[PDB]
Amino acid sequence: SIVGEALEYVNIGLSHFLALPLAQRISLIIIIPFIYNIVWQLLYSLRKDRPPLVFYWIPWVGSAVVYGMKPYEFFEECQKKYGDIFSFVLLGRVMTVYLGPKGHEFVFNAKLADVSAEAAYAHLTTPVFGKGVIFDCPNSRLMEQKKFVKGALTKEAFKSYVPLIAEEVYKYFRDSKNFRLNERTTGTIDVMVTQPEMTIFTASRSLLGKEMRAKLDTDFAYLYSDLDKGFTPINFVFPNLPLEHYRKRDHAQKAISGTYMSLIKERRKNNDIQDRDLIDSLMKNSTYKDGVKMTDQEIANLLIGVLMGGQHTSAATSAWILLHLAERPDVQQELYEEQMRVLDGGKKELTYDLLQEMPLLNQTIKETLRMHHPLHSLFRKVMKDMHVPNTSYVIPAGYHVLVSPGYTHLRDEYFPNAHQFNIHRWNNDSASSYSVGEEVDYGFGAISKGVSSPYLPFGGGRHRCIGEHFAYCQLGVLMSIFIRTLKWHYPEGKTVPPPDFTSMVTLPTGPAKIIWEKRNPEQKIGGRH
Ligand code: HEM
Ligand SMILES: OC(Cn1cncn1)(Cn1cncn1)c1ccc(F)cc1F
Repeated sequence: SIVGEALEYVNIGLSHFLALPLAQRISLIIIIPFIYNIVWQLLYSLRKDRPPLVFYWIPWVGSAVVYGMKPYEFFEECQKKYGDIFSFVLLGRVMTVYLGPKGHEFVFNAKLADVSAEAAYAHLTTPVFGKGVIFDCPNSRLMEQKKFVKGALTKEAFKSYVPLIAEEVYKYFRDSKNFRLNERTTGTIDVMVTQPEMTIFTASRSLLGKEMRAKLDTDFAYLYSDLDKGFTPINFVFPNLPLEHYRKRDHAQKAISGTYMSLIKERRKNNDIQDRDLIDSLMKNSTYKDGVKMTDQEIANLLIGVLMGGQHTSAATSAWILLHLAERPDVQQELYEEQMRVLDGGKKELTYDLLQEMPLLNQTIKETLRMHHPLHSLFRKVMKDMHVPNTSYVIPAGYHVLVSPGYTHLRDEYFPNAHQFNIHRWNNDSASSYSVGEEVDYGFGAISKGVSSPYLPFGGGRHRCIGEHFAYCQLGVLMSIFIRTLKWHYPEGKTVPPPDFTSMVTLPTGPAKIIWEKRNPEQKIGGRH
């Protein structure tokens, strides 16, 4: 009974492996992990304390390509094959998707000890925004940061923001090359050019104030563009690569936060701290409950993240509203009549209160946010093994969970004829959102305890959006003026473009052009320029 010879031949075999030709070795260096990956998956399917895992050929890469380009189609296919809970490999990570309202609850309402947002996002956000805020801090700090920000987002603030936002829109109609309404009565625009510009101008003016708005008229504006490039999904895997893209980003964050700190210190020196904007508010109101004060650097960094986030969600959304209305002159017509009745033929000046009496306008935003959730996927890193209720499934620590309310937004089960733009599905239901029951406070105010609504444009739970009322205010003023001022339509043969899912926000694939026309050719916008 000699197996000793077999053991000798193991060693010999190893020895002959090392002396294979470099061509053969390389081949095996490709072959063996390829093979091994496939046997591992088939073995994984045998487990039943794990959700089904989408099969994939290329190791590490996983389903990144199909998920990257068409996430909702990927989700529908996996849903038919596996049901609502399923996993897939994504550039080194395992993602567990839980679709539908039950998925909303499972992730948005997950215990603080179970999952972590900042563990998923810090590598992306922190380089762009700066240190010490949002995801570069414990959740408890984020909770209070949101409370600080919310303090400049009150109804009284909105009343003062509306005339400011209105001024910026009219100034843009007057002075932008894309319009020049005093010189031209019709023209073609790329909505992906005009809306990011209109969004930053209106949000800067209202949230940051006149000084910071004034800066955007100069070469300074280029830094925001640079900083914008740091906010892409590439940084989700490659956050720091010694290339120019990453230096301009880093330089921008320093440069922009430098500018904000400069204003903060100037105001404090001159005792010029009032109730004008978000800067005044954070200067007066940014002490944590343990007594630690946010630094001027942290305040500036928080300003960047808040403005940047709201920039991309809002610009994408106003772009979609215009693009959907471009093929619906019936809806423009209906929106226009509401403007005439509420504002008395346009003789009343637009106020925040009058905005609230424009349900069809507000429903149009609501419906656009249904068909185009700006964030198609939201992530959490799983910090300890989670048991999926009413299943035998366990999501181990190290996995990521992925929730997608935008997907449910497009399901016929919850929204009949979901792929049809219909603002009237929200008749007598024009609120941006609301809790249909019990509430809870995570540190930034009472919000809905349940997150099982099939409509969740602003998420839910501790990470829930706090910019929703600002977004409706901004989008409301913007669309109210667009409607009263212009009609618009598609170039012949053009229709609503498909989403570009490959960016951080699900903006339309551009260029996406519409043709505008003045409702009143002779109308003039006053002021100097
Ligand atoms: C159409 C407009 C917007 C939509 C649809 C939207 C959507 C969302 C969603 C879904 C989340 C939750 C993310 C998650 O659960 O992982 C969120 C969080 C947040 N958003 Fe918004 N947002 C919008 C505009 C804004 C604006 C205008 C601001 C600021 C002025 C803003 C600031 C924030 C903040 C501070 C959070 C908290 C992030 C966290 O706690 O993890 N958003 N938003
Ligand atoms: O939630 C975001 C970050 N994010 C998550 N997936 C993709 N981007 C986006 N966002 C949501 N509303 C507005 N922006 C965010 C949250 C807070 C924030 F300050 C910035 C920021 F980008």
